Amino acid sequence: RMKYRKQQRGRLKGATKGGDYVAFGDYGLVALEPAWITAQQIEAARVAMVRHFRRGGKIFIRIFPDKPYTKKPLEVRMGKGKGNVEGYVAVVKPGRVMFEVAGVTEEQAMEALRIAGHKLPIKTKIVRRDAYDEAQ
Amino acid sequence: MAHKKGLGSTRNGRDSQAKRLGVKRYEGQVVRAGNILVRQRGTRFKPGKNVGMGRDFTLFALVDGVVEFQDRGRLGRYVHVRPLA
Amino acid sequence: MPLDVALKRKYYEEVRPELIRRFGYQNVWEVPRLEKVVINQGLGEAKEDARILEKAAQELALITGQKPAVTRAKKSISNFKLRKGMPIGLRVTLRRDRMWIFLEKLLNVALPRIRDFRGLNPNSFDGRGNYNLGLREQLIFPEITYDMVDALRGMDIAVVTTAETDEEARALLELLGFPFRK
Amino acid sequence: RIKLLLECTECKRRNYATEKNKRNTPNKLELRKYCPWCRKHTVHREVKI
RNA sequence: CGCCUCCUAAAAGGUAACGGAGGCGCCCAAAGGUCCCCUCAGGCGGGACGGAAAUCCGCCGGAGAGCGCAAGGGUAGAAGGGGGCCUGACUGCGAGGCCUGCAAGCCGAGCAGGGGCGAAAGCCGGGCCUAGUGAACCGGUGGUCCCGUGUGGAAGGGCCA
Repeated sequence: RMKYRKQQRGRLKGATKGGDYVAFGDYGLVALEPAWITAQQIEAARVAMVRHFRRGGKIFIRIFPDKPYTKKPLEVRMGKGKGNVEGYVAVVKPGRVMFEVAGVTEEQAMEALRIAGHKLPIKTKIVRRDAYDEAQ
Repeated sequence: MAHKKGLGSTRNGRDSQAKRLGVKRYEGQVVRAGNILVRQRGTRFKPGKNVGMGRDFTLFALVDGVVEFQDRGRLGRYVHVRPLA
Repeated sequence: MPLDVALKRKYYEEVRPELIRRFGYQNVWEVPRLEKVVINQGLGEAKEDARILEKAAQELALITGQKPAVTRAKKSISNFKLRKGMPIGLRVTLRRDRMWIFLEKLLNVALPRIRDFRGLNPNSFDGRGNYNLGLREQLIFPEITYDMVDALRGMDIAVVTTAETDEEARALLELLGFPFRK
Repeated sequence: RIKLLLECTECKRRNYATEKNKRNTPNKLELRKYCPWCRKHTVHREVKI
């Protein structure tokens, strides 16, 4: 994971929709019904992919290790300053533009994702480049 | 020999008294000197005619004027008191 | 003395129109003349306070009118990033004529004078054609003798010119006061 | 007790006015000014410990 | 376990939580007045004792440097940087409003005496502002020169500071 040299301790909780979509290579994994996702799990996929792909030609990225999740205590009784930092991860909720390359050229990439996310943690879908995009 | 919870009171002793200030005197309404209008802990407000800025960035009625809302657009916010009637 | 005064007077007065139209053809403007000259030297931290500060005095003095007191290390150079206000502004911003007998005396009459004092300096000013060159050792006896062993050395002055772009400015003090080699 | 001690002004035997003040920097030096109800304004002086 | 600042108060304002964060219980004799001047850091290019960073020259810049102190607001059309002269950081006071049920705390034109900065159109009843704070009793001191237990005085004592 990576949410290094943060700045604060913790966030809060909500969820509902955002701004992920594009393309960025044509080997895409897009979420759909999630929320936050373990930076770890994340790396999981990272691995899954990386390894499948004859183990070399790079994939890309997508979301980030974003926030700090806290179960606070360890199992006590509740009233801590709610302190304790512990699990860091992504906050993606409306089918998000999760972008992963390599040069698989195929349903091979497919598999890669297949497992990566099948795994990961939600109802989600995948594809390629479908309606470009024009900027300034 | 006795498993019952465990101490844990890290502490966030934080506090800020309630406050006031702001856009506090309604359009046109009868506005007389001594009558305060809009207090600003800044300078969103330029004391235009008959508008007296107190030793505190406090918009106070300098004259018997009809509530003069003078947003001088971009110059900034300008407050004014209109010559009674 | 007032000798070399009349001197610079002429050097420039004539040289000016000279190249002036030789290449210009603008309207004999500051194409490219020189105005006012500030001079700066080896900052107070070079201090001992009373001692070399008073020497900075002597020097700034006989040199062009202004001579140092006792305060040259405040908010101190201290250790690396250790410094506060800046009470060590020791310079002469004298503005015109005095300045010219100076272009004189100084450049044209003291230029080469002490230890291999040659002058083979690349793009002298070049920072817009206005000055650059300060020398790293006094005009030794531009006057005074041993009035301080180390006394002074970190010397550097600057002219406010209009010799706009370089090549031009170059024409300017090049023939006007000597352009030190390649 | 700190370099902050409280004094107050009195004026040429014809009144005394008050106000606190300090200790630090120029310490004692204490003339000042002020105006009593003596006459109409008047020097005053200040000092008074 | 009192106060200031920011979040959550969710858009008026305004509210818990063993909810997040983080400061103050100083002073500044002149950062207190006003008159006159000035005007950032940082980027770049060129330079004595330099020599990542002084000091000076040359350009560039919603001003992000700056304002004792924390935050936030403001804000160099300076509250900010420099010089001159000076005490109002005045007593008497205030109409009329901020908020608040209590008491609080807080904003203030203008009239008077009285000065100080300009020649003056005027500013000055502390500071650039939002924290540096404490009833009531009790008792002290500088008044005052009101009261005195028959009268003169006085122990003592009423209001002021």
